[PDB]
Amino acid sequence: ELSTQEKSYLSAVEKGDYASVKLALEEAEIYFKININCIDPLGRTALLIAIENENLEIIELLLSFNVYVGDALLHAIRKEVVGAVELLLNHFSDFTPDITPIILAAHTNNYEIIKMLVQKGVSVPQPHDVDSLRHSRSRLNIYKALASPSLIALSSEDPFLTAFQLSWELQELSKVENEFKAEYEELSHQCKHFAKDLLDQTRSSRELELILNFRDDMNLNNELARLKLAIKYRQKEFVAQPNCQQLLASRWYDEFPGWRRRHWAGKLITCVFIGLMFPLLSLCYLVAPKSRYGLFIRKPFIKFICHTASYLTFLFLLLLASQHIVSNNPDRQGPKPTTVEWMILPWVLGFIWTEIKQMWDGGFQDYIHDWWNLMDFVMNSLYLATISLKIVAYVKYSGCKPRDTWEMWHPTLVAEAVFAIANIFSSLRLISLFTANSHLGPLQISLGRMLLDILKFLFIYCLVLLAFANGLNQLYFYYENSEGMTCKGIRCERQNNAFSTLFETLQSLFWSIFGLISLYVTNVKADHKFTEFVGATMFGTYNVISLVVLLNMLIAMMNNSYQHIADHADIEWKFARTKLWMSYFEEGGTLPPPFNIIPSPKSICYLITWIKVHVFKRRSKRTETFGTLGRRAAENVRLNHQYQEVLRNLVKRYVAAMIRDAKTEEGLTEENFKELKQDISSFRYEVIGMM
Amino acid sequence: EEIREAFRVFDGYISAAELRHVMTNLGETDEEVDEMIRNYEEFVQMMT
Ligand SMILES: CCCCCC(=O)OC[C@H](COP(=O)(O)O)OC(=O)CCCCC
Ligand SMILES: [Ca+2]
Repeated sequence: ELSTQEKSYLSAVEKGDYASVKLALEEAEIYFKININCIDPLGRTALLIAIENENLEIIELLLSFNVYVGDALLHAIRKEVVGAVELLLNHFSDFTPDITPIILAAHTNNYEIIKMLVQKGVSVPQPHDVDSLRHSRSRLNIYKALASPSLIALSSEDPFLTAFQLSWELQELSKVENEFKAEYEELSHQCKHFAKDLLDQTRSSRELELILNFRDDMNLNNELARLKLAIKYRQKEFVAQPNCQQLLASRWYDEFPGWRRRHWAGKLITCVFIGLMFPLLSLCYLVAPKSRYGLFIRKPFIKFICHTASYLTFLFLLLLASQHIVSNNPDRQGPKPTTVEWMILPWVLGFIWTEIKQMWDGGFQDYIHDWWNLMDFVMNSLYLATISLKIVAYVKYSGCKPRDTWEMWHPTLVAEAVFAIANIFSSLRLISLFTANSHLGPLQISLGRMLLDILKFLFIYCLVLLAFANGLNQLYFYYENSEGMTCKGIRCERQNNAFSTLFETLQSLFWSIFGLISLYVTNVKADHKFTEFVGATMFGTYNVISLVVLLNMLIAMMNNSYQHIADHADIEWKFARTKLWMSYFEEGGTLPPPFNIIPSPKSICYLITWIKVHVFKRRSKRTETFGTLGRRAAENVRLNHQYQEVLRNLVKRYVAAMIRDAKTEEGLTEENFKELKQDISSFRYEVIGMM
Repeated sequence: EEIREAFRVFDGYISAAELRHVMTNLGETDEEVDEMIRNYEEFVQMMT
């Protein structure tokens, strides 16, 4: 497919010539010795060649001489040329058939092109098939279209909410597709950066508070509703913004200005003071939170200090619950609670009640989403089991029995064991407070964000352990060897019968990773030396697999995991810190657990009314309680208009700072060189023509 | 239910002409107060 007459014509277009192109176009009319819309050896139409080089003059010649436009508009969109697109609008393909001009324009995120297309009334479909790749490509193109910052500025009367729902959609859909997960995750991260960059353009604290304090009224203030919504969408790079964090920090230290004079011991003494002071500081809010000191604990940081102090006193009582200065007689079946246990019990009820309260506001939706929440749920369940087992011991134990003669599986023993496990969890649970400290914060976050890898790899470790336990039991199944082995088991003074049953083999294979197991467990009470040899070989293979292969692999896995969870260890830590702060912002459970179960001043006026929901008193809440005119919309309308004006300014600033910092700040590619060369060439040809 | 009780204001069809002062006698303009409606018998439904 070639010629010699039209190739000169395409060459005269490609070189930017004007007189020759006009001559060829005018001569094509009288004589059909040339095909105007032909294809060069690379696949370019003459119109497409002119588009590729931003030579609008030859473009309008070709357009006025009715050359087959075809899809040259889309190619103009790709080259983001504005003059060619403007001239084209006033008038086998290379693209997927479902692409419209507006979709492609959104892909390039070019403002001058989105501006023109929307003025022409274009539209974009909205997503929710015998073939699958056409539909999947269409869906991805749609999302990548309306995830462009340029398009969100034009449409999307609420750019923050748009970016938020869109990030949520793509994050939740990158697992449903699961074959394009990279693309969808990239787009979600891109729109998260868009939300952060749009918040960044605020210029006054007044302009910021409105953004963070805004939500739909619907006749249902300033409690950071937008920020809580951003938390709810896991928008962790929107809450790590500097000045937003400054606003939160200012609202956290409202009790006292500064907190920058603090140092190694200056902050310690003021916090230790309140940590000691929380009992009456709490009682004051309990009884008289009018003006004296009730508002002093309502302030957030003081609330945090009182809560952590209450937790530390709980732990102190737990450690002190094992000293013999208070402990009851061991030789007493099911004793009455010791005074330390009596003190401890109000903390148990306080924690149970606060966890029920937290459940009653998340509805097991984000309740399970927090691993700390799961840990404290199991801790409180263990406490409940402890109370139940202790009391059911108390109803029939009668005491007066030495601990060495207690029958196995006695309620007091199991209660004690459960209590101990609950102590373990309780003393562990304070790790969450280290998200607040700016030094253990990121480290604790990285601890959390490689625990999944350890679980994945521990699953393989447990599979290997089961395999080798299977084999070792198969081998030492028959050498029961319990004729003189007093206290048979792995955990004896001689490590006897380590592999004589599946449970002890599981257990022995566990301990061997720590070295706490010895050899000569593989020996048998006979001269069966081959059995001992093969057993020792199997045990050694297990040890080599675990302590030289598997454990080293675990190290080499978390090394790169940490290498890939340090790029966003700060932003993610600040998101977790904000999540911890906002838990103390609200005027909810302001009372630490010891002073929480204490009934409210009414205590019989809110529980009953909320209990009157299965009867006719459920409907007696929206007829007589409310009878006013509901004069709030006039405030709501003005508030919404003010917020809309703020959004308009932020959007205009974001546009003016995305055109001047990203469009003119990228590299210089070969195409720009070609355009400049052809500009010079056309200049030469025209000045030649004029003489 | 529990509806049609809050009609104890002076009316009887309700339009935007007569409520501007009602939220001005106890409240405090046209371009925003007008939106409080923005027809009859819709303000007691879809409130819950
Ligand atoms: C991967 C499984 C290796 C075999 C483990 C094993 O138990 O055999 C050890 C043998 C014999 O020792 P035991 O069978 O353990 O008594 O000695 C070696 O070959 C050392 C090689 C040292 C290789 C590191
Ligand atoms: Ca909790």
